Amino acid sequence: HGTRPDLTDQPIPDADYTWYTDGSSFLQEGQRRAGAAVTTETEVIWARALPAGTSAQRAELIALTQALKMAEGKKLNVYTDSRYAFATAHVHGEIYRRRGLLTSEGREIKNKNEILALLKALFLPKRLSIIHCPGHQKGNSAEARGNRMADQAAREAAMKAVLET
Ligand SMILES: CC(C)c1ccc(O)c(=O)c(O)c1
Ligand SMILES: [Mn+2]
Ligand SMILES: [Mn+2]
Repeated sequence: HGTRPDLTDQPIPDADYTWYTDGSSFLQEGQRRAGAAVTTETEVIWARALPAGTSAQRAELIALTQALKMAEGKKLNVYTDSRYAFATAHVHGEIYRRRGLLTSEGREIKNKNEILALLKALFLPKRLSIIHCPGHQKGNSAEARGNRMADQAAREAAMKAVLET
């Protein structure tokens, strides 16, 4: 009956997990490869290649949803460099849903299944903060390094999937 009331856009001090998520989509070998990743600053929690033709935005969505699922029952601070993802999570998703636009035949909305999955995932974490930071930062700050880590994780996930076959 609605979205998660306690969802916040700022870091919570006591969090169990501080993560970073990134999607990526490029054309490799005359084909669109995508990948998604959830990592800490120093280590990769989860990374996967995604079905061909997957957009960057959708990849972001999937990465985020994954972070949520893995964070179930715990306290999560998750950083995303995607304004699209951040917005969808905080605002657009719940509106689309409550409108009945997500389950309709209308393709005027993109990544409907991802959106639904995410809306469902938002309830898993005990306490949740989805924060947005500009990605690919020149800065040396922990969040910049986190973002770079995630980015590299996703891209590696895709490239690796391509050349293992
Ligand atoms: C091509 C650039 C702008 C691209 C935009 C989408 C981002 O979410 C991705 O992280 C990517 O690394 C940068
Ligand atoms: Mn990104
Ligand atoms: Mn990236």
